[PDB]
Amino acid sequence: EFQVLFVLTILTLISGTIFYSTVEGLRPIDALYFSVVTLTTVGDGNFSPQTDFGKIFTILYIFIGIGLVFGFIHKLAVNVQLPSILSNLVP
Amino acid sequence: EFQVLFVLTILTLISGTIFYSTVEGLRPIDALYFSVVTLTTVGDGNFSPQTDFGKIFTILYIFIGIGLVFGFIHKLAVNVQLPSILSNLVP
Amino acid sequence: EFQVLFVLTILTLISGTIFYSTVEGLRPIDALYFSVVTLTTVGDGNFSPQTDFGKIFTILYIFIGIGLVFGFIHKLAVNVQLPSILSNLVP
Amino acid sequence: EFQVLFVLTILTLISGTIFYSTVEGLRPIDALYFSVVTLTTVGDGNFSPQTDFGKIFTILYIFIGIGLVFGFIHKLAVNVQLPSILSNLVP
Ligand code: NA
Ligand code: NA
Ligand code: NA
Ligand code: NA
Ligand code: NA
Ligand code: NA
Repeated sequence: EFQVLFVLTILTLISGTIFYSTVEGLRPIDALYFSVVTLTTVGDGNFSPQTDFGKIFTILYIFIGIGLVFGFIHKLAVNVQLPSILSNLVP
Repeated sequence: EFQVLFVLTILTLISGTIFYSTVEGLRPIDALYFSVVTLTTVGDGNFSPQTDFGKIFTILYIFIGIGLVFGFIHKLAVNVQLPSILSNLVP
Repeated sequence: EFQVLFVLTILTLISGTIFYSTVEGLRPIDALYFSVVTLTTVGDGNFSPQTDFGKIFTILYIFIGIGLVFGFIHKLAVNVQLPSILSNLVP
Repeated sequence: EFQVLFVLTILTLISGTIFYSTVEGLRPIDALYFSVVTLTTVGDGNFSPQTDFGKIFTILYIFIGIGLVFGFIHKLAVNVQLPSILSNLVP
């Protein structure tokens, strides 16, 4: 259940990082940052894709990735955080 | 169910793209990018509407579009992704 | 139900617009834009509060406003949009 | 219930503020602003981490903090706002 969504999102973040460092010429660490702030809908205030290929990629990358990247956070906050921090409140 | 929300959001993204390329003078591919990052609440870190008409349009475009654009992602992640990737885990 | 949340969010957006045009020196139409992109979590890619008073105001303005501003969109998309566009699909 | 999530998020915002003022060289009030706009997914349109350590920290800080920071807003809008403003509508 939780170990499946953990890999589905890693494959999704590794896909983004490979695309932006290649088409947009960004350093790998930067392309993983832009990819993460997008699927989480935080967004980057300094960089926006400057190629026609990047603009179209980001649009389709949002509608596909936000469903699962946000689907893992829901499982990562209710499977691991809730019970662990909850079962912690027993003195 | 899912084929209805697919067209409701396309009509909503085509509406945005036509407005920003005309009032703000943006190239069409850019206006579709700004329109997508808004309804998904990602946001663009380089461009903000520079006309009084664009500022008011974006405000009303957010409160109307975010309800359905996010209503399709919910259906696109539970109707197509969940069962397909789930039914995939059968060896 | 829906007419109550409609005024709760207007009072919340009118509060933001009055604060940023005064403390940050923004034109009123700009302060209403920055206030809307914040409570909806879209965010503005050109302006960030440049006064210590504005930085603290925005933080507390997010945790209080996002609960209701997003609580109206939920009602505005299920009370008015769902049944209207749904009852529309009857030929 | 609500007093537990109130401290879990303060510890989470105090963690962010200490990291960005130190690694990125930001003034404390600025690091608390960047930390708040991130966990709420608003995002800052002027600053993005400029060190390799900051870029990696922000990525892991998003996936851990957004689950609880958004889990408190849900409780802060349904435990305190709903009944208070609702019980207010009795003349
Ligand atoms: Na969001
Ligand atoms: Na954002
Ligand atoms: Na943003
Ligand atoms: Na700039
Ligand atoms: Na957002
Ligand atoms: Na900028």
